[PDB]
Amino acid sequence: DEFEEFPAEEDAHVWEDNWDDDNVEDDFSNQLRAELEKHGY
Amino acid sequence: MDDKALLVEVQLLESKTYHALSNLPKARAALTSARTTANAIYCPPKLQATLD
Amino acid sequence: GLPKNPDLRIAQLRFLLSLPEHRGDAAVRDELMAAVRDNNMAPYYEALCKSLDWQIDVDLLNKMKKANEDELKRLDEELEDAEKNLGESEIRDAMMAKAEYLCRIGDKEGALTAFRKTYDKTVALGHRLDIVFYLLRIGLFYMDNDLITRNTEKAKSLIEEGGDWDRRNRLKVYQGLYCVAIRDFKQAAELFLDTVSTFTSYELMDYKTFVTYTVYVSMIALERPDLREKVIKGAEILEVLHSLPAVRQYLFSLYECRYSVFFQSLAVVEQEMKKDWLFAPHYRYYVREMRIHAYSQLLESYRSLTLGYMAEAFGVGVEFIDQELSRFIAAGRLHCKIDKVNEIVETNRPDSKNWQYQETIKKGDLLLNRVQKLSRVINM
Repeated sequence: DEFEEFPAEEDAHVWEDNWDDDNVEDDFSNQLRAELEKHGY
Repeated sequence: MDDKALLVEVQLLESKTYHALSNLPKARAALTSARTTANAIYCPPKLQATLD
Repeated sequence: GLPKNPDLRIAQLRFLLSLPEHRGDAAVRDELMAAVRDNNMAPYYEALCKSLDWQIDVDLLNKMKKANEDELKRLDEELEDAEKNLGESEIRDAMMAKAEYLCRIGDKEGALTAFRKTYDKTVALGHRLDIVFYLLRIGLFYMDNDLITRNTEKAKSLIEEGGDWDRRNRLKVYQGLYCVAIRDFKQAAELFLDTVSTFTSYELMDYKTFVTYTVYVSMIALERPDLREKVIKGAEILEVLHSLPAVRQYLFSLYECRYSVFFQSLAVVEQEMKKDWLFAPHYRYYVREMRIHAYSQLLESYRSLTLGYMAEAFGVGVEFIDQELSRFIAAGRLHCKIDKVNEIVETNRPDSKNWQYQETIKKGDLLLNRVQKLSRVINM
């Protein structure tokens, strides 16, 4: 019972990727270094 | 070599360094081997004291 | 036991060279060039030169090509001699040697087809296992997901028919490495913990590297009781960690709830993990999961805590801890909510009955959707 009325119109990774993976940000080491030097002084 | 006193001493040393490395089962196995070899020769008082 | 061909160190060095900040590195280049010139690896030299836009040395390349050609002629001559004068065993050994040389000199497709032909001619079960392990090593070297999966299935089936414990342990190590490669960290931790006491696959990596991988993956996979029983109190793990103070500190800081040292060690671990050829794409995921794990572990023992308390415990500022907490709650990872006026995080851990009711609602909804679909299918 196919629905032919509606026409049926690289990154080949197997693991499930969560939305946060797409979010861009600096490395955690950089963030930790920045926070450490901010709170150090 | 049949010099089992040296073998007992070395087995005890192996058990000691295994225990110092937190590898408790391996230290226990080395100590058990040392005791098995020790109950086949005359252990001097120093060697028996180290064993105990 | 098994030969180190192909060398995974070569793949690690190539990946490190492909990295931006290590692209201009020289020591990696020197070590890789030394490995290639000790192995006379011409086709992989061409592949690396075209991938990295390197300037090919014509003299060295021609010497490598001539050496490969004369060696291949020698193996072909030995194969012909075995076929004419000797039995199937000698021709089989000659074909295995030819395939091994093809994989050694960096040929991918040639090694694949030669090993496939050998497997077609291979009869002895141990030699079939060895050929399948060689194919798995090649797939790991080239990160060929389909090849690795097919050869893993083949090896599992072969071991199920007839499997010695040594080859089964090696297959466990290979499966753990692949599971790490596909971010399936739970299975990787299972396999690495099962094989840590009897690790013999030194061709894949050294014992210290395997143990560091095991510690990382077990930390990201196991809960607190399993981590304490199998990793914190692990005999061999502690023995090797006595020679790895950084990894030991990273592991023990989370278990002992020393969160500032844990965060610093996690930054160090992330820096190590970025350069790793095998843990490459999952370093952000691993770091995020570790941050979530630390936050949840701290919040498990508290009902309501000041944001300043977390800032002091993790050794960070109030703003950073607030931002990370908000991002992780928004993703539904931490059972808490923030009162920014008082700057107090209040945990919202469901009780046993509420969690059981929610799980019942979810599972029953799925089962009732299945039941409705089935009934509508069958009742016409």
